[PDB]
Amino acid sequence: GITKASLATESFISAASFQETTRVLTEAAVAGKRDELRGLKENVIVGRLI
Amino acid sequence: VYSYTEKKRIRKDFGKRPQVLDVPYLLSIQLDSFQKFIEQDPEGQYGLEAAFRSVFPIQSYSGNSELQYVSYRLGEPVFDVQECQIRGVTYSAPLRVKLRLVIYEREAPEGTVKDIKEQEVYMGEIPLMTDNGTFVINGTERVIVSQLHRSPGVFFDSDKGKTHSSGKVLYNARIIPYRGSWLDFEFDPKDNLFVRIDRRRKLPATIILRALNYTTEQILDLFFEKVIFEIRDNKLQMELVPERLRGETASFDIEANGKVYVEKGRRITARHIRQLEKDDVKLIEVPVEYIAGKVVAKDYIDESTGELICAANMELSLDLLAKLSQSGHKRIETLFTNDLDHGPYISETLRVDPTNDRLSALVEIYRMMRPGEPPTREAAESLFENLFFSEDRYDLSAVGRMKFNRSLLREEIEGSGILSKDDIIDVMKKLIDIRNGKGEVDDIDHLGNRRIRSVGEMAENQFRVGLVRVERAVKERLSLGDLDTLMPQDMINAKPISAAVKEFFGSSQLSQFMDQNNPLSEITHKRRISALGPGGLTRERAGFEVRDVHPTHYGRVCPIETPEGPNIGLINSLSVYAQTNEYGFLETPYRKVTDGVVTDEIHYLSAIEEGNYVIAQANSNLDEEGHFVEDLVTCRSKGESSLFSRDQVDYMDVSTQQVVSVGASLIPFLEHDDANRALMGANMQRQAVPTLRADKPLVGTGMERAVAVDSGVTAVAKRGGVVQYVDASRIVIKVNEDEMYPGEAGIDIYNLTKYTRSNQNTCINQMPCVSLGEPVERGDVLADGPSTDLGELALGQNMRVAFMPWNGYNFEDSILVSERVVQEDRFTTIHIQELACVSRDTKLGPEEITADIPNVGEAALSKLDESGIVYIGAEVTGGDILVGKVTPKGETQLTPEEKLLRAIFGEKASDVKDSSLRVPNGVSGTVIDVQVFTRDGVEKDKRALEIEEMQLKQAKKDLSEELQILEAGLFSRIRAVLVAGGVEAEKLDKLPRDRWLELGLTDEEKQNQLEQLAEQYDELKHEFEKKLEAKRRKITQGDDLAPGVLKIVKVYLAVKRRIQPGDKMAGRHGNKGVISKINPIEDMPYDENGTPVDIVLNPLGVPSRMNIGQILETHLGMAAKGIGDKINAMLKQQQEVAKLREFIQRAYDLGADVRQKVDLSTFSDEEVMRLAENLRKGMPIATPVFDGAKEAEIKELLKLGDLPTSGQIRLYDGRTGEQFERPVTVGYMYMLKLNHLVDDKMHARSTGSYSLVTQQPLGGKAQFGGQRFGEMEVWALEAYGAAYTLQEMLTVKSDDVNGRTKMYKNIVDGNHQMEPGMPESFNVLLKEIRSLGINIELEDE
Amino acid sequence: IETPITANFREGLNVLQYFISTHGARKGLADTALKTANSGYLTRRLVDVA
Amino acid sequence: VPLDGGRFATSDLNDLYRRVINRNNRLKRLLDLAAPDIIVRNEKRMLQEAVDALLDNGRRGRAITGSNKRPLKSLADMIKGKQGRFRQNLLGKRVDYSGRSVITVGPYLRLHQCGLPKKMALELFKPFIYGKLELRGLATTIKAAKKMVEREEAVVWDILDEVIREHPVLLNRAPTLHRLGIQAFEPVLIEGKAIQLHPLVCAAYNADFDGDQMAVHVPLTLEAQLEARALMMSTNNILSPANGEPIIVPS
Amino acid sequence: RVLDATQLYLGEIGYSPLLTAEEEVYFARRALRGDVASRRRMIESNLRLVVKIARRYGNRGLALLDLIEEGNLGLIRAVEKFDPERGFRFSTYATWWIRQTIERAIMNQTRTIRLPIHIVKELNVYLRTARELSHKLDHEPSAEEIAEQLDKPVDDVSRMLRLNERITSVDTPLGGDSEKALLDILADEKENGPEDTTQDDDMKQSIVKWLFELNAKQREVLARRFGLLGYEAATLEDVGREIGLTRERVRQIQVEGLRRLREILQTQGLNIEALFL
RNA sequence: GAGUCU
DNA sequence: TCCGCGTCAGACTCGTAATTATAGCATACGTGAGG
DNA sequence: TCACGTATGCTATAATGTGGTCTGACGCGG
Ligand SMILES: [Mg+2]
Ligand SMILES: [Mg+2]
Repeated sequence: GITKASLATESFISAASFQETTRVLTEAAVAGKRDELRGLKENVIVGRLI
Repeated sequence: VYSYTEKKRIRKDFGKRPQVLDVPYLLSIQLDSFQKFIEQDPEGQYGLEAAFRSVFPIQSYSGNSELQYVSYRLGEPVFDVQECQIRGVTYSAPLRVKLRLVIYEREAPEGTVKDIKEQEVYMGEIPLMTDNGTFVINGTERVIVSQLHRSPGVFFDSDKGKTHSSGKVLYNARIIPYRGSWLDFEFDPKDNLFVRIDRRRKLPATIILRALNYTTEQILDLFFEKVIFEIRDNKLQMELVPERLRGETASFDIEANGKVYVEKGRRITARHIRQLEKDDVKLIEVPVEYIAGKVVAKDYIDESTGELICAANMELSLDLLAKLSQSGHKRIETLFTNDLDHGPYISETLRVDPTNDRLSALVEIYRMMRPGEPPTREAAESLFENLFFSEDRYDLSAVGRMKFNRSLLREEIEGSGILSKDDIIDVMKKLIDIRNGKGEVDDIDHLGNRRIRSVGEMAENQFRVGLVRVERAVKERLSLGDLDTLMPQDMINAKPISAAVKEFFGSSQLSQFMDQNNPLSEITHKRRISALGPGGLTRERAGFEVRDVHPTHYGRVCPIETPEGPNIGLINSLSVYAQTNEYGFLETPYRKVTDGVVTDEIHYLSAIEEGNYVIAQANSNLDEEGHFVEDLVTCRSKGESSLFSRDQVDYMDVSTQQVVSVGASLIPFLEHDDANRALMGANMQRQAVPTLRADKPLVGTGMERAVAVDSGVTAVAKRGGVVQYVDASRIVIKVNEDEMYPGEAGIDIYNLTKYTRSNQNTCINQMPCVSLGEPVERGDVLADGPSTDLGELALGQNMRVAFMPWNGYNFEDSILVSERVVQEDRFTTIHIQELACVSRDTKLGPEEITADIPNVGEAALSKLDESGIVYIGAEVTGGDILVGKVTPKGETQLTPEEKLLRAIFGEKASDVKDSSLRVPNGVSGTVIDVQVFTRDGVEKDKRALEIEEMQLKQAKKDLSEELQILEAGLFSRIRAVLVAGGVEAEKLDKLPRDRWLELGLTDEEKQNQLEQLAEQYDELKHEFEKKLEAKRRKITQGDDLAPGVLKIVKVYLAVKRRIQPGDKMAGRHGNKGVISKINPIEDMPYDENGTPVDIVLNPLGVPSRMNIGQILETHLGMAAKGIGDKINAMLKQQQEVAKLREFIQRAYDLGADVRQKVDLSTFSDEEVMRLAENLRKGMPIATPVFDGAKEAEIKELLKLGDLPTSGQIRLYDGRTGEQFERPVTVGYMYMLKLNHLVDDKMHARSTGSYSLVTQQPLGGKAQFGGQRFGEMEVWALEAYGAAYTLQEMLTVKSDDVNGRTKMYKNIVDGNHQMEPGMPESFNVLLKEIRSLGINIELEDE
Repeated sequence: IETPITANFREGLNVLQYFISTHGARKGLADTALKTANSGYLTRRLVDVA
Repeated sequence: VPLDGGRFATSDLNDLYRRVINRNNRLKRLLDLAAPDIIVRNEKRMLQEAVDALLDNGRRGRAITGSNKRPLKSLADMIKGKQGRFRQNLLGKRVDYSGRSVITVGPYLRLHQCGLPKKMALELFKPFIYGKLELRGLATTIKAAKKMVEREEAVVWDILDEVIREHPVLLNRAPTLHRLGIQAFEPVLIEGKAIQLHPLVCAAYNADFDGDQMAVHVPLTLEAQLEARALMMSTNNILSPANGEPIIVPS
Repeated sequence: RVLDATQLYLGEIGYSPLLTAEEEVYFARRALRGDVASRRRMIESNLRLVVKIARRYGNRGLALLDLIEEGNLGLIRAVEKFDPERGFRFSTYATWWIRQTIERAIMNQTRTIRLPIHIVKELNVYLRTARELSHKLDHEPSAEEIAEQLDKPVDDVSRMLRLNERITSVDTPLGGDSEKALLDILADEKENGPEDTTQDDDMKQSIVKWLFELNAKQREVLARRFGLLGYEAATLEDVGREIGLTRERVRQIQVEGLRRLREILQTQGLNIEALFL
């Protein structure tokens, strides 16, 4: 489904910006995940070139 | 037939339904509700009286001392409305209440007569309601909206298939008090009954019964029937009620004294039932196997041993039937529990019930609501008694008890606020009846279950919370306090009661800003019902069922009136003839039909009562005080319409207009408009700014005059007579002897409210609409308001409109207006605007208001005076200083470059900087007024001194005129009394009048009159002085301001904004539009006659919209002007008074069978020519809501003005001169200038202020803010590919602090370079996540 | 609704015909206010996944 | 920070930090006092409550309310959901060089054009005017150029006219449902205060003139001028990206 | 079970030994002498008193469990300084400490900007005056009605009433459900915006070039005095430390630099143009 | 909290 | 099967600024100026 | 070593377990 495929993305900044912010951040914090800023959302956030 | 102000201009009415009930006062609910809250009721407690009786007398914890309420009084307000609106203070009255400290002796049982102390104590100032239904809070007229909430009582409800998966309709009950805990009874999937208090946890329903002392045995003998089982010799027998074997299969061979009625496996139909009942069958022999499964009702102990053979509520079997027969029991009682009819619910509930007796239930009930706390017999018993069974913590109120009893089918209507044992059980009984089959749930949306709760009741509620806040401090200080020293006021605090009522008249959702940009907005806003607020719905909690229109609304609430907001079914305007029931439900008038004849006796049927009767509709033709002419009459009953016979008719709708609201009643031809557009039209009619010249509507309904007068904005004659003095400022009318009171002079004064500000910064002026020394009837309009004309409501202007496209300047309802409308300044609006200048106190020092300001050109200081305040009348534009304010500043660190530049010119900044009040950027008008509020003890400006001189001398000439006109009017009567007795006319008037009051007559009834007139003269003489002192005191008095504030100067500007492209206009059928271009007069279309069109509308804005009323309005408006233009021609020609009489007579009696009938033989010559003078602009016509004019009547009227049937004329292009290919619809549509004006809407920003944390631009033109670039707008440039455009808007236009200042410099250097960075809002996200205890760091390249 | 409106806007609706018309009027304007947000939430779910 | 009047204002975090520091300092004092454990436990429960309220207020128990009756906004709240930093101050922004007004027809306009009011376009293009005024040698410094523009001198209208030629502007309507909700045009300076929109692009915006308002944005950088003209120009955006059929269709 | 903090502490203090007359004196005898067991079972036992005193002192500043904590701290100082030698009871003596410790700690924490003891007790004088003035002047008392009752300065009554004004929070909405709050309106005046930022870059980059323009000894003496080019803003007399070493010649040359620069601003187009600024 | 465009 | 938690379109305009209650005085504690 | 604002200290009748809203929905886990 849409809502799950969006959250399954490896970019946690894409996931915490969609929904479920409280959960995304904690599961990413415990796995020590690193978002390498792949998609558009991520660069829109950091204020970079798409 | 018609009065003097009606004689000036009669509306031709196309009505045909004679109005048996006239339109009532439209502002009734605001005045009557609050009037209850203040009127000191003697016994039948209401408002403040009820509040005191409820809470007092309050007694101490020792029980030795108590306070008792005696009586309360309202003091006259400190400032009247006039002075409250000015200073900015609440219009409120001192509340002075007598309270008595009664002390008992602790040695004597109740030694009652010990100390009876007494004082009248201050507690708070309650806001008073104005004459017009408003509260002036901090100098703003505010309205408290009536609320619509769920009525208290019992209400049965059911989740259908929301509860559970199977879709078991779980039936439920709710006992809803006015104060106190809720009581819920509800089923479960398995059909066990359950009880929950305040929607807490589920408890078995038999638990509240045990708590009310009900034994297992009593509980079964409330709900279940009895079946007696007789054991005779050996054979088992059963007592039959033949009706009980009903629609059931015979389980054994039913055989009586000697007849087999039903065999095994055979259905017992209605015939088998009447067979047994006719044969009168009482005992039947049955098998032993049949009781196996039956539930024994009572306890059966062994006579022999004395122990339980079987407990009450336990299923018998053959071995239990053996033990019972042998023990010595041959007559067993048993529960009668059918599977479809009489359901075994309580029975299965008792086995789920873990509790045993009364005390076990009370513990379990205590353990739910106070969990964790160890119970005691004191705590368990006390809690349950203080829930539903205490005078204190529980009250259904009169409405609650009444609706409660009427639901349970009771005889008694009034009764106790507390729940009785009977009440709780009766409710459980009815809940089970509903589950069984007889009984249905009540629906909530029914207005019989929706109660109306206006201001007074909600003000009473808050006032009670005030007294309850004090109850704590009374009980506290009574115990601690010495009894001897203590007076009652040392225990009372005034601040909690003041604060709780101020919370309601201030913070509350229902107290809000009066929408007064229009008389109709005032009156329809005061007639408003919101189901939002405390004790009501929320948007979060609002389904669609509450929102939608309900059968019951009919005649109570208007279905065509509600915002198209998120609040779409929640807020509702009240219908025209609608009223609040004595209890609070809604009701509508109805003409009773007795013997089939329609009686003029009217009955206001409540939502409940309406459903019984059959009500004929208003469309049905009466035989003019005979009966219904048609054998079949269309009527409506039990929420539906069908045709009926005439003897079956019970009632009829009173008026044609009753289903509609005040807003919608003013829409002409509403009958031909789609509901959807009609809604917007009535909503926009409220937004219509009143223009410079109040123009009447040519195509009205007739309600215009009811609205304009009831709105309060028009000055009306309290008593009729001759006008003694007429003036722009005021009107003085001398009254006729018959109405005039015998004491006073009998001269009314109306000082008309003059060009004054509204809440929407629009204009309010009252112009005198009667001439010098004119005869006036009581209740006629003496002066017109902002949006009113000869008493009728005038929201906008009517004009020549042609329906035809034009080079796409009327593209999508875009509007093309002639320069001539803008030239006439007729849609030009006045905007009075209030800007304040405050001298405060900073750390560094107090702020000055002088013309001496650092860093200022002579252009700014030119319009200011010596004190530093602008002259009255001075035109000002954005930048110009209105009030010169200067502020202290520390000796700030001057940067060396600044120090050089200050040393270059010499003019170095002083310690005091600057903060002068200057005209807002771009706005501009003329100063009409300045008001100065200085604090008591701060140094006054010389300007302020001029204003005190102006106010004083004006006050002195004002009260001089009061005593002068009143004395002259008073001796005018004495002179007439003196002639009736001792007639010396000419000789008595020669020497001075000052020695007229000594002169008397012989002692008659007329001598007694001379005495009252002479005593009253001195009363006014002595009152003149104490009045002058009050004005002079209030003018010398320092105005007490907010903390830190030394003085405030309020400047009033007057902007005169004329119409331009962007201004929003509309008609009254929801036909919106924006001016696109003002076409010159030379270019506009013109008919063969040569007369240019005012507005060119798009015909394609009609068929989609389905609002045909605008076209009927146009055709009739044309016909009406056609009559005006004929009378205008006859008055210019100067033909004959008899000729004007004939033509106007044929016009007023043109309709097929018109309601109104104007004979012109009654009108004198002078009266006719005043009328013709007003009809020449066009004969105003009235089209009642559903009783409107038909096509035929309109076409007939068109022939009277020598205009085409078609209402389409040959127009010619103004540019070219050649004809348009086809006839074009032209006529007069009453249009309206909406408050959405483009001067306010247009906004622009390059660079500005930034927010504190986010460091992003501000929001709104109020703050001069940038535009919101949302994720919606982000996805658009994402989708295109333009990533630079987006990055621009994400960095250098937004947060990037280096980016924004750097980029501004790039662009002034010419270089359009992207030198970006990272948003500060991300930097914030980092620290906000790190403060959560989450390491978020930037792992780099 | 089992009873439809026989009349048209040229002829004019009577008191009841209008009252019946308002049921449908309000429910339409109601969806313009409320149900738009179930629809706009679909836009948002779709964008976050793609 | 100080409200203009003497009143001050503070965040809800300061109020939650204070509860935490008070209870932590008191706990240190009660450990110093070697008080019974019953007292120490109450203080440790209250410390857990204040920390839990600081981080996420309404999650563990009923949220701690302040003066207003509403609960104090916690840290978690400034991160999470709609009014959180993400959805409101980061995946979307307030923007410099922007305005709006009520739109009205321009049936004379060409499909690459839109009416832009005088005074709107003047405030919009301020930095480019200060830049032209220094180039032509009319103003010495920016403060001098600021006053020339504020007085609305005759020379300034001529230079404004110069900047705007061949310098496109972005026009946006709510709601922005699809990309065509924003289109670029060549600005035409007009006399009134109302935006003039080309009738044929009205279908993409779903814009009727019964009082719609449209947002104005200046593409400042040259990249943005080229992106506006090459991608987002009205004349380049004719077919619908949803369906290969023209949205630009007479009605 | 009960997982709430309040009703759990209340369960604990419940099963606590309620002390009698010489039971208090028996333990407090060894408490002042110094006993492990006495301090605890005196304090443990008398927690039930603290709750009742704190229950009445509520809805004023802190919640409830806060008043109990500071109340328990007053009960401990009651036990340290109790005198069993005196015949008078403990519940009498401890009621003075628990009412006191709560009153005096509430004054400090209830207020966001820390309000001190003098100013608060000053204020309570004015507040209780107001309630008595109010019953007889119906309307609330003015700051001059309060100042003139005590015959004390109107400034001093205004000063203290001004400190009573409560603090509104930034996250408080003006809208309602969810529109905008006060951060969404309030500007950061400390960070100047691009227009204000670039103006002092342009004012001061204009001046860096006007320095190279005037004579070599005139732009030396003028710049280093105001602290434009030098390190420290010196005076006419202090320019003598560098190379000037004059008092008359420094003052003639400072003003000579400014007079040539005044005509540079008359010709470039400022002078009276930039006088309003 | 009352509105404006969808 | 029930309880808990998580979602619920997009911009704009306006509008206002609320309340309570803490006793009273005596020695101690810190910084700043004057002899 | 005072002056001044700020803080700490102690009061002995007895007194000893606390007290605002009541209505969403449709989905998806544990
Ligand atoms: Mg449209
Ligand atoms: Mg529109």
